[PDB]
Amino acid sequence: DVQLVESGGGLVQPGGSRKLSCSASGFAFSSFGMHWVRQAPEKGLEWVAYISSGSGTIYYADTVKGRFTISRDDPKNTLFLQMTSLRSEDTAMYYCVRSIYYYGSSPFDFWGQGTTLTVSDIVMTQATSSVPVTPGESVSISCRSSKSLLHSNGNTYLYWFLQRPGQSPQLLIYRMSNLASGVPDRFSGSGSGTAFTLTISRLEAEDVGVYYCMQHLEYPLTFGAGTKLEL
Amino acid sequence: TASIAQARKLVEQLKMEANIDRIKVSKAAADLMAYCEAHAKEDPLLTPVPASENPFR
Amino acid sequence: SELDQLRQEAEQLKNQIRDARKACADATLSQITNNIDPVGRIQMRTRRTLRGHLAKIYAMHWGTDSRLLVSASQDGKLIIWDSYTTNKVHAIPLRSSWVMTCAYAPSGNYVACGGLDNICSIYNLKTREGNVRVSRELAGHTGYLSCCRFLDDNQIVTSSGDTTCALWDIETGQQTTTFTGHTGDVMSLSLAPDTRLFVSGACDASAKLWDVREGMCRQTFTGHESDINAICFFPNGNAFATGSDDATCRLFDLRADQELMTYSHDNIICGITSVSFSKSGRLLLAGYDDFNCNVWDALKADRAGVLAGHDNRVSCLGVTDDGMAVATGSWDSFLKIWNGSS
Amino acid sequence: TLSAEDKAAVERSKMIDRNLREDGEKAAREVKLLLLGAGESGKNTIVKQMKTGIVETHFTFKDLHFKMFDVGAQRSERKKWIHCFEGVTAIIFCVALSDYDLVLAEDEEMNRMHASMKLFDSICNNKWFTDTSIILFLNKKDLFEEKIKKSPLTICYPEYAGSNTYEEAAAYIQCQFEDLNKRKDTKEIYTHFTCSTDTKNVQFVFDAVTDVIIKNNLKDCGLF
Amino acid sequence: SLSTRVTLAFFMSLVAFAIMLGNALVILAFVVDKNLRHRSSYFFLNLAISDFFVGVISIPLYIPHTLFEWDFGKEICVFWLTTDYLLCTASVYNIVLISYDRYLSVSNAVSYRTQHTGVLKIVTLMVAVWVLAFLVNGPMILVSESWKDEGSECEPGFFSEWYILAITSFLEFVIPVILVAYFNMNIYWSLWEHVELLRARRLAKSLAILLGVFAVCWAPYSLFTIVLSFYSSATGPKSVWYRIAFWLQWFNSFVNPLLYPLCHKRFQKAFLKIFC
Ligand SMILES: CC(C)CCC[C@@H](C)[C@H]1CC[C@H]2[C@@H]3CC=C4C[C@@H](O)CC[C@]4(C)[C@H]3CC[C@]12C
Ligand SMILES: CC(C)CCC[C@@H](C)[C@H]1CC[C@H]2[C@@H]3CC=C4C[C@@H](O)CC[C@]4(C)[C@H]3CC[C@]12C
Ligand SMILES: CC(C)CCC[C@@H](C)[C@H]1CC[C@H]2[C@@H]3CC=C4C[C@@H](O)CC[C@]4(C)[C@H]3CC[C@]12C
Ligand SMILES: CC(C)CCC[C@@H](C)[C@H]1CC[C@H]2[C@@H]3CC=C4C[C@@H](O)CC[C@]4(C)[C@H]3CC[C@]12C
Ligand SMILES: CC(C)CCC[C@@H](C)[C@H]1CC[C@H]2[C@@H]3CC=C4C[C@@H](O)CC[C@]4(C)[C@H]3CC[C@]12C
Ligand SMILES: CC(C)CCC[C@@H](C)[C@H]1CC[C@H]2[C@@H]3CC=C4C[C@@H](O)CC[C@]4(C)[C@H]3CC[C@]12C
Ligand SMILES: CC(C)CCC[C@@H](C)[C@H]1CC[C@H]2[C@@H]3CC=C4C[C@@H](O)CC[C@]4(C)[C@H]3CC[C@]12C
Ligand SMILES: NCCc1c[nH]cn1
Repeated sequence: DVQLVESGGGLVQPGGSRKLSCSASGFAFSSFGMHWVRQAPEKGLEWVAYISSGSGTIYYADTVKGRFTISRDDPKNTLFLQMTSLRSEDTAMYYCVRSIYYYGSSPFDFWGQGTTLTVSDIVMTQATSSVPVTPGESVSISCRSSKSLLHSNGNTYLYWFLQRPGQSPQLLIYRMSNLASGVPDRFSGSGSGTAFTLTISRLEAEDVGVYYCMQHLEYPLTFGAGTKLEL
Repeated sequence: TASIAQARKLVEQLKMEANIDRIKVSKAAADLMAYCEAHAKEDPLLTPVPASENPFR
Repeated sequence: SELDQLRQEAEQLKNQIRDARKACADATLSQITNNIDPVGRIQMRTRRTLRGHLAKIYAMHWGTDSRLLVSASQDGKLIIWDSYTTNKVHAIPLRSSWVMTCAYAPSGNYVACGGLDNICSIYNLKTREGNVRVSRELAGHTGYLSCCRFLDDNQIVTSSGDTTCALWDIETGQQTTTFTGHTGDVMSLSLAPDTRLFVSGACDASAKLWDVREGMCRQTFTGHESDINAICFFPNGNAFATGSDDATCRLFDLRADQELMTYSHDNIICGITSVSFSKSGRLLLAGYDDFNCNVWDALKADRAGVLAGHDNRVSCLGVTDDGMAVATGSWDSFLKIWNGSS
Repeated sequence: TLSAEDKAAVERSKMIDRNLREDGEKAAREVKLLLLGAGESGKNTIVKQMKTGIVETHFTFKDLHFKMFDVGAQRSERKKWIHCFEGVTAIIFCVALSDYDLVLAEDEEMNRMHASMKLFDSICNNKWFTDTSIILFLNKKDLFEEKIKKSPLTICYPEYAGSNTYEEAAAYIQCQFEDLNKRKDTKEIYTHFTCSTDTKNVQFVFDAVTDVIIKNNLKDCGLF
Repeated sequence: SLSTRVTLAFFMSLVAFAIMLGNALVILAFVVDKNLRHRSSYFFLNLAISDFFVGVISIPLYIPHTLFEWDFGKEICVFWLTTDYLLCTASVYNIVLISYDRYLSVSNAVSYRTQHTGVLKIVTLMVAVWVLAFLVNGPMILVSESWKDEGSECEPGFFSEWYILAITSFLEFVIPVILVAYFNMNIYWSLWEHVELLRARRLAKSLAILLGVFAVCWAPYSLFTIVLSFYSSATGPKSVWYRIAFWLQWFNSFVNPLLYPLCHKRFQKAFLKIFC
């Protein structure tokens, strides 16, 4: 099965250096672009870096550029993140995310379990922090963007993720309308321009969690604050 | 007895083909002409679309 | 005695069918469509050139989204193209490089190919591993695989050079139905829009109409003087067109059970490799050995235009489901996308 | 002008193009040989020395990678797929010398040796193989010598005025096949006498292929 | 007379235009056709580049200076002398490289076929041709430029010393002639009855034309200047026959695209594809 295992995280001193590894098994690692995404404790998701398939293109977030280096070892199927001058702002759970890019592909479809590190721009808005829900009832979640996510090629690069308590994020909706593989049809993504809605018909116990809307129109990839569903 | 076995099968097949209902060629020609006429406007190759509607500009 | 008597009855039956067709040949399609205005001159430009195959291209097939297409070349490469951007979506290395046919499943999840290896290979395009893998190899033909077409994700029809066509259950890997009756190599097949019938053209210069579920030949169409290489159903499913090595294309009618029109020119002396219809069926596009693609008026048998953009044989062509463009594959290793402008 | 995913899709396409170029360069270096010959002509024995559709044999000899294609299992129409092998480096044709006095099993009235002549003439003069050299293996030489003493060439060749010696009988058969070459300037025929105990058959192919490669380079530059 | 000068200027321009047009097609064929990435194709491109600028830079600057008495500036004359010698010498060294490539393709056909020559190694060979071409005449033109007196003709300053001409002629003409003759002779021997005898006769004619045209176009001027410099006649009025030998050197750039690239099978297909 597809696996992404992170290692190397742990408590480090300020100004130190740490090397994170992501070992991939069960899929063609060299064919996938790879992202590092971090999540501060009791906070939302924040994109860190991207390395493309073939290592030709590398992107960094501004808050880590110059201090972090992302690399891959295709024969060993290992993704690396070399960090230097670590600050207290870097304390987060770092996730290894695979993403393949071709016409009709589903980027960000698989995430790793993540490794925790503790140290001693399009604006995506999810104003509703929490939503009280009951099983079997329809729920709608709203997302907003400062810029229009609809590109001139017809794609609207908006993504929806679900992070159940204790679990890594999972892709629900990619490019604002498409349903990810393995996701029940009750989830539906609707949007236009800068306003997007995720509709969850016949809510169930498993659907409880935090929902993130992400834009993939341009780098840096930015996440919304997140909307939490509670019973 | 290979030839005689093949002969029976070939004869039996020709019986099935000879028992079909055939419409007139004029009737068949009119149907082909009608389908082309009805769908003429939605044929981009027959009537090229404006450049705004052409994915292959 | 018995053999001589039986073969005499076959001749009597052939005369009975020929008389029956002549009885319903009251008029000609040419006479019927004389009044209608011509399509004019059809001018198409090369919008895209797909480069990357390094050998003769032998087959292409559009996906149903009218944007993705798969092409096969004898460099041992199956390529799936994004026709809008000319991006290569996939490159599938073939175990046997002698590929002669390829098919894109209507669902878009599978492609199929096969050639002189006598195998129809099914490739899964949507895997969790992120690569295209062989999902099935359909063995059972004793000759080369000449054409294949998906009915759905689980069924495919193949025509072979062993004079037979087969219907396959992809999940079990077995051919559920075998279609026999051609005395030569079956070179092509076309599915009817409802996928209940399919026509096949063989090297016995005849086209047979087969029932998929019942598994027998309903009608036999003759009139060509040489091997049939290409065949294509009319968009409403009530007719089909063939292309032969005798430099002619013929339009046969299913219900009238006979030829309706011949598409040939005195300058044309080369064989025909591929045939297709426009979305409304008014245009018949044919690929030729003389490096050209001739656009015909289907109703009036007039050469409407010429697609001249290849330096070797036009081996294959296909029209998108939305009718927006036509793709041409060639022995010069290039694919070209054509459509007109207002 | 391109979105983030559009640029990534273009980059993926670039990687595919790089891999296609490498595979094409590797393929062009290999030597492709079309293995032809009638049944019971010693063709199978040749494959073993070289170490249900088309059979491909891969072997390396003196830093040259050979790809030999066997198409004898195919019983379909030859003209529908013979053009697929247009562009092979050379064609290897196997003829059994011991079959001069034999009669074709299926026809029962056609000489077996004469059956190979019409097969050789069709392949040699084929439009798809105008510039393709032919390597001709005359097998069963040890058995051919034995049959010559019992059965002379007069049965196979009624208009033969030569003697019945081993050297003269074999040489006449070789000239009969080479005379079928209607294009003696565009292509060349390399004839070798093989046997089940011979071990120089691979060397002959290497020498013939090396000679073909040199002439191909000279013709490409326009010197010829 | 003015009438003859105008007619001569048109003929010089026609030669210059033919050199540009003849060699631009070779460049165009390389760019358009991606089936032209063999070792020979890059060498043809390098040969066409050096010859192309002969009609773009060398000849059009020469037309007014010679016929219409346009005074070359001290800056322009040194530029024109250095760039013209570089282009002419690079064309000769490209012929050596092309002949050497053909020699290897037949001397060791197996190793030539199975070798993988990347762009980096091929670019090194193309660059080394230009670098070596400059070193033969480039630095010596600059160093010897100060030797000339004011008002002298726009010719390299080392024409006064005959032994310097002998060294440059040996490096740019005599050594290339020997190597091309050696390589083409070994190409003739790579073949080892009427058809075979006829084929060898046709091959011998082709190799003789390649060596003959290069020798005829380069021997006169290379030997004319050495003898004149030996008799201290390198500077002064120039006879008609001296100027004829000067223009034979430039005519090699016109016939080079016709001999090597135009006679190659792969480049012929690219030309047909472009025109059709
Ligand atoms: C293409 C060929 C056949 C015709 C054009 C050749 C021209 C460009 C070359 C060939 C011989 C050259 C001539 C050689 C000799 C002289 C005599 C001199 O006192 C004036 C220059 C002049 C007249 C040259 C002018 C240019 C010239 C005529
Ligand atoms: C005038 C002397 C110094 C020679 C310098 C000429 C240079 C500047 C110009 C003239 C010819 C040009 C080349 C013509 C052909 C090609 C092949 C193409 O696929 C890439 C560009 C490339 C490689 C060009 C690069 C730049 C180039 C080499
Ligand atoms: C671009 C191709 C045609 C090559 C161009 C070279 C020729 C056509 C150009 C380059 C130098 C130019 C000459 C430069 C100087 C003069 C002297 C002037 O009093 C009349 C025009 C005249 C005579 C020009 C005529 C055209 C010319 C000879
Ligand atoms: C790319 C190609 C077109 C470049 C061609 C360069 C030629 C046409 C240009 C470049 C330098 C130009 C010369 C520059 C100076 C002079 C001096 C003037 O008193 C007569 C014209 C004359 C002689 C020009 C003639 C045309 C010329 C030689
Ligand atoms: C630029 C392309 C077209 C040609 C390449 C020219 C190269 C070889 C360089 C190398 C040395 C350079 C020369 C160095 C010195 C001088 C003397 C100065 O008073 C005029 C420029 C001039 C004459 C330069 C011209 C350009 C030059 C000759
Ligand atoms: C010593 C000085 C004067 C030499 C100047 C000429 C050099 C710099 C120029 C002239 C021609 C140019 C070459 C022309 C064509 C090619 C092929 C291309 O695919 C790579 C670059 C390459 C190989 C260029 C390299 C640089 C080059 C060799
Ligand atoms: C500046 C001085 C040293 C230059 C001397 C001129 C002669 C000796 C040089 C200049 C050009 C050189 C050739 C250029 C390219 C090649 C291809 C290489 O694979 C073998 C050497 C070979 C064949 C060189 C042989 C020696 C050579 C002909
Ligand atoms: N060798 C460059 C000088 C020259 C002579 N002829 C033409 N140009």
